[PDB]
Amino acid sequence: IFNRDPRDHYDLLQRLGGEVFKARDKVSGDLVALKMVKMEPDDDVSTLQKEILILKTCRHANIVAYHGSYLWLQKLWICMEFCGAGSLQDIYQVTGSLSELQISYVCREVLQGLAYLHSQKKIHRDIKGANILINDAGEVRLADFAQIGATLARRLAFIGTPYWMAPEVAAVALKGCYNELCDIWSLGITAIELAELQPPLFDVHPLRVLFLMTKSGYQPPRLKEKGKWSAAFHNFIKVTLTKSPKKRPSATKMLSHQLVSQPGLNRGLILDLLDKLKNP
Ligand SMILES: Cc1cccc(F)c1-c1cc2c(cnn2-c2ccc(N3CCN(C)CC3)cc2)cc1C#N
Repeated sequence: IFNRDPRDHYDLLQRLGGEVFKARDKVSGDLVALKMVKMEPDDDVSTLQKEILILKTCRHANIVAYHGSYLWLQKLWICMEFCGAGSLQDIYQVTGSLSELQISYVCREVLQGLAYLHSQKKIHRDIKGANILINDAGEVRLADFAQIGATLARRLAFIGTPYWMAPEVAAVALKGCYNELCDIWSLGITAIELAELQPPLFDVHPLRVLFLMTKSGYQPPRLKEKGKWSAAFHNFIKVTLTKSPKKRPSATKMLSHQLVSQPGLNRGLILDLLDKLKNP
């Protein structure tokens, strides 16, 4: 983590949403994304060092490249590879729902990133449309993977108060005790999201959604229209949304599934999508 004004090395161009910036390298000419974070009272950047070193050693085509961080004037600027189409959520809010094939390509590319992340003993944890970014070439990039500020404040005010927590609580509070196969589940939900513009139960209260998942006789969600999709896509959803982690398949096992291993899946499918965005 570097320790100077990133304006020295980069030129700001425009705000995007939520304060992420379009920017260009003054020397290299490469476009970048700068994710900025305010840091007021008693934030410590040195507690994000194990999570930055996870993000730095991630070197894969389907992961957003990390380029370095900048602490300056009580602000943390995280620099990254720019994806000019935004997230799949940004796109589908204009385009409407994705075709099965477009979803199939997305799922394979996401699976490829997850396979890589899992082989390194890393877990993504927040797989959804908003974190699947798309470049102008129609390639698929997973975004950064929480432990800071008002977010880390709120999250623990739930589990307990940190100074009074036991080690077993602490362990759960930081990491969740759960495994890589959680991302496989999250992908299955994302495939429904892309298909239907919302995940299952988006009109239901989040806590009740969580509660029901723990109850006996729980049924994992499904695609709403049966006839719109192939049996292969219905199977992809069945299998990713396996209730038990013990029986849910791995990312590499999922790359053998008909839906993602079928021929003719490539970035052209998303080039159609980005054309549709421009002409909606
Ligand atoms: C996902 C995310 C959540 C929260 C904070 C964040 F910084 C990011 C985030 C956003 C990112 C990138 C890399 N590129 N972009 C990016 C670029 C342009 C656009 N726009 C939207 C409006 N359109 C009209 C044009 C296209 C959207 C997103 C990396 C992260 C990370 N990590």
